[PDB]
Order: sequence, then structure tokens, then C-alpha cells
Amino acid sequence: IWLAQGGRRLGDEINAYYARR
Amino acid sequence: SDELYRQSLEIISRYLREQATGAKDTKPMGRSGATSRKALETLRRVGDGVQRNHETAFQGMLRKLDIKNEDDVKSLSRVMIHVFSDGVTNWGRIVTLISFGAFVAKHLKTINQESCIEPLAESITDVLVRTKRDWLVKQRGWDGFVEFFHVEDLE
Ligand SMILES: C1C2CC3CC1CC(C2)C3
Repeated sequence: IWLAQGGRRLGDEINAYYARR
Repeated sequence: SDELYRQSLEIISRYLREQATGAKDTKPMGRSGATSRKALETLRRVGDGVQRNHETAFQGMLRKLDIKNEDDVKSLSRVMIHVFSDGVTNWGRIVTLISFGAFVAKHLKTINQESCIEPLAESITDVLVRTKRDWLVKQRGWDGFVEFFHVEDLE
């Protein structure tokens, strides 16, 4: 669960990318 | 009868299955075929890019999780719940969660643990539908998913 924030951040990067498509 | 759950399980299980085996399921999607079909196609498009772009982060995470059997899959669900524990939900986190599930599913197949892929898909679907049902409803479910990732060609 200490890896939790890693996937949250990667997920937000993906979301922020498409957020301008 | 929970259509949102049925639909989510159908989409997620088929992506993990076709990723693991390398072969699409040529049966048509169940009732509500339009949305589910476009959702799966979108998942292939976005999900494949996520695995390719972030194969490093995925490989490292899988190496440390040390996933070997169905017990390790249930423990995996514990980690997945933390995907929203900071109060934030968006389609980017949800597609990344599913993409890692496909990445794990491939791993489960090469170690002759294909029987765990179905439990894996059910866990992911559980996390999404049972703890974020209200958010999914507000987005119009998988229709919102399709529209968000639709790329606009505005010439
Ligand atoms: C675990 C992993 C890292 C982050 C957060 C969580 C879901 C997914 C895979 C993205």
C-alpha cells in the first residue's frame, strides 16, 4: 500500500494529458 | 439485477482475457452492446498506450508485489482500494488501474495461473462499482468513459 500514491500520480498524469484532447 | 456491475465486469474481464491470451473474444457484447463495445475499443486504445508508456513503473510494481496465486490477487485488491483514498476520482486513475490489471493478467498467464485472471477482473470491478458507484453514475457510466477519451479532430 506504500506504492499507492505512485499509481494515483500516474493516473492523474494520464487524466491531465487527455484533459486537453 | 445490477446492469452497471454486469457491464463493468464484461468490459474489464474481456480486456484482461484478450490481453492475457492474445486473442479477442469474437462474441458480441451483451445487452447494451453499443456502449460496451465502444468502451472496450477505447480501453484497447488508451490501455495499450498506458502499458507501453509506463511499462517501467508497471514492471517494478509487479516485481515488488510478487504475485503468484489467488491469495496474492486478493491482497492486490487491498492496494487497489487506495487508488481513490485521497478523495480524487477521475477516468485517468480508472484506466490506469485497469491497465495494470491487464499487465498483471499477462503475468498470471505466463506463470500458468490463468485461473486467477477471472478473480482479478472481479476484484477490479468490485473496487470500481462497489466503492465509487455514485461517481460512475454521475459520469453516465461507461458512456462518460467513452466520451472523455474520445479524441477531437477539430480542423
Ligand atoms: C496501484 C498501482 C499504481 C497506481 C495506483 C494503484 C493503481 C494503479 C497501479 C496506479
